[PDB]
Amino acid sequence: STVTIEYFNQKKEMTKTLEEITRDFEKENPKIKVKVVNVPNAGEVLKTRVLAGDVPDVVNIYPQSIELQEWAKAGVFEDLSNKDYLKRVKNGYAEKYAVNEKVYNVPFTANAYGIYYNKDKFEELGLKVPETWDEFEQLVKDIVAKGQTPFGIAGADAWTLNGYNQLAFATATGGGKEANQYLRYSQPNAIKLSDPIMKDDIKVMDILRINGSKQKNWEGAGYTDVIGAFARGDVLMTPNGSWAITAINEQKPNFKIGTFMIPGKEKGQSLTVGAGDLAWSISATTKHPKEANAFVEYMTRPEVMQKYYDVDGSPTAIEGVKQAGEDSPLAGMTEYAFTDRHLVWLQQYWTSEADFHTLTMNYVLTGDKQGMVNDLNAFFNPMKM
Ligand SMILES: OC[C@H]1O[C@H](OC[C@H]2O[C@H](O[C@]3(CO)O[C@H](CO)[C@@H](O)[C@@H]3O)[C@H](O)[C@@H](O)[C@@H]2O)[C@H](O)[C@@H](O)[C@H]1O
Ligand SMILES: [Cl-]
Repeated sequence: STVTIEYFNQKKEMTKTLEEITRDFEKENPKIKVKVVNVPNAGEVLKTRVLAGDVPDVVNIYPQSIELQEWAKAGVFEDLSNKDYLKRVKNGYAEKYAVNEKVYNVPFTANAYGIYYNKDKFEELGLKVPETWDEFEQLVKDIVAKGQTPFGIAGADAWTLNGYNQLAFATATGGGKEANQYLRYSQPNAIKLSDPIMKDDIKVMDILRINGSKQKNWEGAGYTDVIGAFARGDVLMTPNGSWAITAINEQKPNFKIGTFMIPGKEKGQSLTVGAGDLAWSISATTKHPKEANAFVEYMTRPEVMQKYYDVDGSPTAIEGVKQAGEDSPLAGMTEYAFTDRHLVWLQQYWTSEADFHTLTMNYVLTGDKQGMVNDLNAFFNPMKM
């Protein structure tokens, strides 16, 4: 009378560690087994299963998503508000994604977005982390003229740049609420190529188009390709999120990594963006409800969470977990974690995000401003009614 449950993982960089933590939990609960299910196109495979009443027992679902918000409200996930382990979460970080004042997702860690950069290279080239858009332009051009490739872009994998272009409007208007007031809660067809906002977005994106700025053959490079380039010193920087660090450390790079926040028009305006990263919610219809809380309770134990945080490094929201000094790789992208400088993903209030990813990458692969401005309105007009 052993009972198997599914945990529906969407965090791929971290599968080998999550499988280990799972074996340690099956070893201490010898009457429980746990399927770790990592599928392709998880976002969608999960959307199918949920409409079809087949929700996996524990699900890794990102807590700012519409899907979560909708499904929470339609009773698909258990109310966790009045669980004990939930007390081990801090920064009122469960309640930052409450739905009708009820918590439905334990957000263990929270991700962030920024540029990764080779510290050793930058040292060798007399170059410094940038603090204005202008300095950042001039950075990229200074690397080109010193014979090296500034950026590794994953031109097949449009999502890697979602956080970038968000941060572009974000720093461009003052923050998240303001960006969405520009893009989303404005009139239909509002977004024009002439808006000063729109002109800054394009200034910030255009940094990724500076002549000589991307690696040979980037247009078909994926995540892992770019991760390999950065790791080898083939490229000096890559815009991406805290989740990549694990994959970057795997390839055993021969230089110390830094990160930085994408900057504003002026000094001190920089931002990062992100939300719960390792974040779990429990089926309201799981056949085995007690086992599912046992898995989740386990993940909150600070000595278990340390095993995970030691491989992944995204900053964590659980009590008792030694965080790293400011000499960490992620030190500069996650400095401001859990402050009013860590915006929640803009797509919180959107109906989807694929078409945003796409139009971002398309601009970097085409350079077409009116086309991108048009594409922005084509994406947001369905939402404004
Ligand atoms: O960056 C856009 C993405 O950021 C947030 O997701 C965190 C998540 O990002 C990556 O995961 C994948 C890899 O493609 O992206 C989609 C989610 O849009 C997932 O189906 C897929 O696993 C990293 O691979 C993960 O390590 C990390 O957890 C945000 O939650 C997403 O909505 C989206 O904005
Ligand atoms: Cl989507």
